[PDB]
Amino acid sequence: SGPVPSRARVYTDVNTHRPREYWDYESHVVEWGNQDDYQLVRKLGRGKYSEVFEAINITNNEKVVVKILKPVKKKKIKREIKILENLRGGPNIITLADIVKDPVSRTPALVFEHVNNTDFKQLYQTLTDYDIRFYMYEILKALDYCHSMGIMHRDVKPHNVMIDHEHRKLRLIDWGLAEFYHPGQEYNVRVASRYFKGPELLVDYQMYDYSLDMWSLGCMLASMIFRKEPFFHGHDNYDQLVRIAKVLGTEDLYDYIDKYNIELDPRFNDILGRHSRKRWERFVHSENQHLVSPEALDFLDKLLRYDHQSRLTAREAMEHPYFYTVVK
Amino acid sequence: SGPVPSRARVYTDVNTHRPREYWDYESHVVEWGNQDDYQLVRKLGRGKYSEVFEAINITNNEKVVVKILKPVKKKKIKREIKILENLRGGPNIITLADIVKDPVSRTPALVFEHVNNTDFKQLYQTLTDYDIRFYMYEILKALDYCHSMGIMHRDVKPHNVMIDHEHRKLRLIDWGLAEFYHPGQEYNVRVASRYFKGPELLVDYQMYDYSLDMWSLGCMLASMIFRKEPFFHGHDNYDQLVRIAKVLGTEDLYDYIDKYNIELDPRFNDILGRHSRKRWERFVHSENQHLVSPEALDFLDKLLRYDHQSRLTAREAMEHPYFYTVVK
Ligand SMILES: CC(C)n1c2c(c3c1-c1c(Br)c(Br)c(Br)c(Br)c1C3=O)C(=O)CCC2
Ligand SMILES: CC(C)n1c2c(c3c1-c1c(Br)c(Br)c(Br)c(Br)c1C3=O)C(=O)CCC2
Repeated sequence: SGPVPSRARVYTDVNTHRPREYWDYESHVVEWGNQDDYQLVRKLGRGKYSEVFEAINITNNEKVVVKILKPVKKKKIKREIKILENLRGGPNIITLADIVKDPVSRTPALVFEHVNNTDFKQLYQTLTDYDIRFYMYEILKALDYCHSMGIMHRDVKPHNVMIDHEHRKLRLIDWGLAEFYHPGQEYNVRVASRYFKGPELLVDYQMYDYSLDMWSLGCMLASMIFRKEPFFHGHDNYDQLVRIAKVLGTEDLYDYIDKYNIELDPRFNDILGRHSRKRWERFVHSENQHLVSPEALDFLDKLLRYDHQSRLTAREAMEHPYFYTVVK
Repeated sequence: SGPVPSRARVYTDVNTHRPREYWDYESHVVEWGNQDDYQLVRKLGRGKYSEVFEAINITNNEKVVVKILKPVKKKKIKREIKILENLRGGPNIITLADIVKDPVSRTPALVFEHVNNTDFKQLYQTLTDYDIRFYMYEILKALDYCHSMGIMHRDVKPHNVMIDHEHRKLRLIDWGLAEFYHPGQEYNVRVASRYFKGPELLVDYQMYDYSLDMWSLGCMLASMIFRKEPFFHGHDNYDQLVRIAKVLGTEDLYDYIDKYNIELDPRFNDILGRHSRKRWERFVHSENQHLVSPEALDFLDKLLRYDHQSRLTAREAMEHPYFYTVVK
């Protein structure tokens, strides 16, 4: 019969009511800046798609971050540029300041506002209960904004959340995997990092939506309150779904694949098995108990659902009791 | 009430005093040459509307430039051909030598005189004050001629000015966006590159005229005397008008839209803000001061006005003190 279709329960048609130019990024024309305006100071890191440098805008002596792209389809570059320009000025969205043409790689280089990030492997160990609530709220601001603008990030994870902790400042970065949501569109399921892939990606259900990001957020939250980073630590995609099922239980998983008539890859047969849904109390211990509370567990439970349609929206999440004190 | 109409203050009726055939390009019949007269030597570049090749005319062994056109309405090809033929032989106008059509693919190719251009990214950094005055004067010759022939270029920018610096030769090229001026005609505002769009284009005032080109010229001049390319560096069309208003001030802008009863797009409301008119001295520094003079600033100020009717004409511009030494 084929899989049952699905639609986002919020922001479903926002791109259809936009002018064509907003989401038809293949027709976007890039206006290049002057690359001699920037001198590279030092390398900050390397990724699958890019190399990242701290640089100086010599016209005004301002610090910037330059992401020199590795070779990829021009269509994906246009997509990332168009999404960054659509989202510019939104709450906690990284600001694209310029686009130049690297003299060495002859590839594009994206210039971004600078952020003085504290590395998460050292930050998350020091975060208090209130810090986790605060930064979760900031991330939710960014996510609700981009979802309301018809865009899903599809790569939410700690490495893509820059935090200047001294100033309580947060930026959601790396939009190279983001896409425009259109109702009925089938998307590539090979997105996001393995530890943060939603079950819809792991069972190969292509008609997903904004709710994918929410699953990733839950994973992050799980790793923060239980002090286990990453929380679902699978060795591959199959073992990733297995690790998830050992916590969430197999009954809801099979109900999920039955509801959407999903054809389960045969390889799962001999590895999913039968697993009960566990209570979160089994992950609590003396070193993490100060971060775990009834409110946090209720919120986490409402994020980590197999059925993408049953997960909280970003706005619903922002209205949860877990955040009352942050809301002031 | 609607917008207040406008007319060019010079060359207003030149096309109406012409035979219909001069400006009625929709009825133009193309005189085709033989495509086998030309052999392509090498590719020189790629554009939005065309690909550009160096080629050899084998009947007379002469070097030429071939612009193979991408798919476009036949009426626009007729327009470009008719304008090129009307302007052929004019001062510093590129010469159209032939028009051919691949007998198999049926795609059209325009053949042009060859010019040994030095790319502006390397030329403009080496230009002296006198060089800038000289080449501005040459561009003004071309512009006054085409305006006097009832034609506005609508795409003036460095990429469309070919300069053979060894021979002090200059050609204004790429007339694919040019149009005939008719009093009372409303034109498409989606013309020119972002950084060179006049305010009339950005506020959607359709009854513009030759003076549009003058705004573009001012932009070029600014970037050359201040060594700042582009001068108005907007992120999009809206932010482009914002960049302009941060230099020329918002008060003259609102006086402009009041004079012509222009309906401002509501989105400008939250981005234009309040800005004072800046003095040009803020763009002068140790690396460009040898190119900036009182005469240059006076001329520039008289080019970059919101009100298109208050900008210098090409001839008035040619009579400015900035050019006395060039006039000899
Ligand atoms: C972890 C760090 C080295 N980093 C990486 C990336 C990016 C960064 C980074 C930092 Br730090 C800052 Br601050 C800003 Br602002 C911006 Br934008 C970025 C960015 O895009 C990748 O895209 C992949 C490789 C890792
Ligand atoms: C920058 C260069 C490669 N170039 C481009 C174009 C054109 C040229 C060019 C050159 Br050089 C010369 Br010499 C002559 Br003569 C003429 Br006519 C042209 C011309 O029309 C485009 O139209 C768009 C793509 C870039």
